[PDB]
Amino acid sequence: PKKKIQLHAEHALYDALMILNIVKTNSPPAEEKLEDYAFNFELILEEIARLFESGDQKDEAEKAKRMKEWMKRIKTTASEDEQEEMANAIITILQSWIFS
Repeated sequence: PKKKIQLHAEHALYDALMILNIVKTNSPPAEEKLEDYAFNFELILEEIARLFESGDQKDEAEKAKRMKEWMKRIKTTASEDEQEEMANAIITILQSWIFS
């Protein structure tokens, strides 16, 4: 399922990057879209976790579950600094899945 995971990770990275751009900007309309990007991201990461679970990469599946919880923090409670830190952590992991 590596090819499937790579494709899901690319689309999840698109969501995460748009969210990071929203976090770093003060745009009244762009704050409404953050929840939509976040929910889409959570759906993708749940599927990535299952694909890892279907294989023998339990640690990677646990990473995917945590990233889903981080995005829940990003879209609800988190401060701008906390949002960016979690967004960057997410982006780093997705890049590792995409390029290796």
